[PDB]
Amino acid sequence: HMNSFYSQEELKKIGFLSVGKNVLISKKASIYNPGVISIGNNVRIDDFCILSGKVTIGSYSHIAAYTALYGGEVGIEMYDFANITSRTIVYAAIDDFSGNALMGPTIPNQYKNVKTGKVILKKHVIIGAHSIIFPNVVIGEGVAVGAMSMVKESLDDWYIYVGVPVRKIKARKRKIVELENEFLKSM
Amino acid sequence: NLYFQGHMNSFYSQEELKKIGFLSVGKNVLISKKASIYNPGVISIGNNVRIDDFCILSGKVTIGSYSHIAAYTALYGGEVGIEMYDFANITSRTIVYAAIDDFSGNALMGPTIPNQYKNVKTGKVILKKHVIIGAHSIIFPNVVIGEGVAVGAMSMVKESLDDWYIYVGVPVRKIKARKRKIVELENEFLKSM
Amino acid sequence: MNSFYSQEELKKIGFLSVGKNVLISKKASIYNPGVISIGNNVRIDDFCILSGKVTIGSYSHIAAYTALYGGEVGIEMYDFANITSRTIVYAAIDDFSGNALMGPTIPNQYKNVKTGKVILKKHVIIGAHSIIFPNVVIGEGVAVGAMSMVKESLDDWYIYVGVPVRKIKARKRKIVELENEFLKSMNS
Ligand SMILES: CC(C)(COP(=O)(O)OP(=O)(O)OC[C@H]1O[C@@H](n2cnc3c(N)ncnc32)[C@H](O)[C@@H]1OP(=O)(O)O)[C@@H](O)C(=O)NCCC(=O)NCCS
Ligand SMILES: CC(C)(COP(=O)(O)OP(=O)(O)OC[C@H]1O[C@@H](n2cnc3c(N)ncnc32)[C@H](O)[C@@H]1OP(=O)(O)O)[C@@H](O)C(=O)NCCC(=O)NCCS
Ligand SMILES: CC(C)(COP(=O)(O)OP(=O)(O)OC[C@H]1O[C@@H](n2cnc3c(N)ncnc32)[C@H](O)[C@@H]1OP(=O)(O)O)[C@@H](O)C(=O)NCCC(=O)NCCS
Ligand SMILES: Cc1cn([C@H]2C[C@H](O)[C@@H](COP(=O)(O)OP(=O)(O)O)O2)c(=O)[nH]c1=O
Ligand SMILES: Cc1cn([C@H]2C[C@H](O)[C@@H](COP(=O)(O)OP(=O)(O)O)O2)c(=O)[nH]c1=O
Ligand SMILES: Cc1cn([C@H]2C[C@H](O)[C@@H](COP(=O)(O)OP(=O)(O)O)O2)c(=O)[nH]c1=O
Ligand SMILES: [Cl-]
Repeated sequence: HMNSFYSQEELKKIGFLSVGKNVLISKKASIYNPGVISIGNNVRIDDFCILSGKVTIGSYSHIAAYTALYGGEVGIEMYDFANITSRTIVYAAIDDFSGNALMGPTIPNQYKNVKTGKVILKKHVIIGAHSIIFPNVVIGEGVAVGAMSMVKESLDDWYIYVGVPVRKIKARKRKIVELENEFLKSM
Repeated sequence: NLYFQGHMNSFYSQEELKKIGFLSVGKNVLISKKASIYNPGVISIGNNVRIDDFCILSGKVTIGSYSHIAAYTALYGGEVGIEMYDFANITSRTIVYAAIDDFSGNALMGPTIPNQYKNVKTGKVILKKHVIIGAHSIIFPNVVIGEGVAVGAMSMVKESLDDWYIYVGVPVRKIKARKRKIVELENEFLKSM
Repeated sequence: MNSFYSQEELKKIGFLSVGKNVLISKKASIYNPGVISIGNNVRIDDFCILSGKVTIGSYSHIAAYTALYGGEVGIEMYDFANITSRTIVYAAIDDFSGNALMGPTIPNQYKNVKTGKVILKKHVIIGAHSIIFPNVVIGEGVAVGAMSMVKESLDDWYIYVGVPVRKIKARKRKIVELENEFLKSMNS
């Protein structure tokens, strides 16, 4: 009733590819194939998140509650100061919706048409709540995507995007870069 | 170590499945221990089914065979029921309701209020063969989703949908026909068993 | 059958206050119950998160997956308010503009958190998969539809839909007549 996080002790026992310092992971999150999951320093991952398969997170990042990172074999990577708000999904693989293929994990590979590609969230990216990020996209440096937004293509740096599928609505301010430097100085 | 630490998968053993009390459960059935199943005596499931973490199945729910019910998905079947036919699949974080309250302001609402004061709209939800429901979608009561229909991510379905079309939006609109190459694939895949 | 805590388990949780016929999932998360007040006849379902200052009245259903982050300012729901599944209510959020660093991994002085009490008045219903931002008063009798986003207070007795929401029709007031009927039948 205070917090649900693993102790540093139990964290070491999960078997992550790598795990940094001050990492707070919820016991109510699911972690599958931790040997291909790498986490930097100062990371928080909240209840009912799912990390599955190849996932790489840097430093100063919050993965809020209910968020699913399906990294598959090609991987999802987040850079430093990226953050994901609650209930987001990031897929590195998805089934073909068109009608040209059978679908999903109960069906063999030879009948499906899985679309796959590494997803990267560059530095300072923020993903708004209830959003969905499709495979093989780079979310540009300093990009913000609004709540309930859907991204199927890579996003140009330093813009704010909204909607389903997203469209660009205004520049993201770049004062956070100064703040990053100021913050890192003080440390 | 990994398997027993809970970091390979979360599914019940087949021994455990039997102890849950499903009306009917098939072979090769993988259900997360982190899903919630309420009133398993009215729930039945065919063969080759996977139901992921944090799903909820409550009340009358019938799933056939070769179906994935992805993580966070809730199926509230109540007394009227939700049925999915074979090769139907539902992506993450979908909700299907066989009953909802009246939003108009003409009735009181939800499970803390007695029924005489409510005006619950109920009706069976059927997803026919090869239906795919994209992530973060909502299906409302008394809806038939026709054979081969695809609903896009973040879509809301309040009416029955025509077979073999793709629909998107809130509420959904028809955008293009679904291809039917899958009808061949099904035949070819079953023909090698 | 059901996942609710017993009366005995509820009292071990430590709520600032908790009423009778309160049905709370064991698979929900409650953080800082010390600042959480709940009235009578309340149901909170699987995979809910209530964290920080949250006050709920009576005759309210918080459906599954719903997160209420009250932080320090608080979230408050008045009687007969209800929240359908997978809603988020935030009493604080980060500045998205690019003028401020973001989130719990960063000290306050580099961030620009907007904070303010969120209030849902009597007979409010929030449709599934919706988001309510800080410092919003949802007026008495408001319905917001599924997949709504609400960034600003909403006028009483209207139905709103969309992202961000727009007012589409009046909500009917018969529900107040039913409220008084129901309450009357329960006192005599
Ligand atoms: C994206 C966002 C930052 C934009 O807010 P803003 O800069 O104040 O912009 P506005 O509210 O003026 O909207 C500008 C345009 O975008 C639309 N819009 C804003 N947010 C949108 C969204 N999430 N989806 C679709 N459209 C949206 C507005 O309707 C407006 O459209 P118009 O020009 O056609 O009128 C904000 O709406 C948002 O989505 N924040 C998400 C917060 C969150 O998820 N937080 C959780 C973690 S701390
Ligand atoms: C529905 C879907 C298949 C359509 O993709 P597509 O056939 O490539 O079509 P496009 O991307 O060209 O979109 C066609 C139109 O529909 C709109 N659209 C596409 N997807 C939409 C959605 N999910 N919601 C609302 N509108 C959508 C597009 O904006 C475009 O509109 P326009 O005609 O006004 O320009 C795809 O966008 C989608 O939603 N896939 C869901 C995948 C998923 O949820 N997967 C889970 C894991 S396996
Ligand atoms: C909001 C709601 C009550 C409106 O239903 P309705 O009064 O029957 O109205 P309609 O279906 O005619 O829609 C009116 C307009 O709103 C739009 N609309 C309806 N619901 C919408 C929604 N959730 N988001 C965005 N637009 C919506 C319609 O497209 C229509 O637009 P138009 O006039 O431009 O054609 C209903 O659509 C809804 O969202 N219900 C949510 C139920 C739920 O969440 N339940 C779970 C717990 S019991
Ligand atoms: C959301 C969440 C919170 N908590 C605990 C740890 C947090 O320090 C505390 C408050 O979190 P939260 O309510 O998100 O507030 P803040 O944004 O101010 O950190 O509750 C968890 O343990 N797991 C969770 O999933
Ligand atoms: C999503 C999820 C995965 N898993 C485990 C078992 C899966 O075989 C493994 C990977 O699943 P997933 O990451 O969905 O990959 P794929 O689409 O390739 O099957 O993770 C669970 O146990 N429960 C879950 O809810
Ligand atoms: C959704 C849910 C149901 N249940 C149990 C108790 C409920 O009475 C039962 C059926 O609930 P539900 O399917 O929500 O139906 P209704 O609206 O008719 O109450 O399942 C839980 O214990 N926790 C849950 O989160
Ligand atoms: Cl969710």
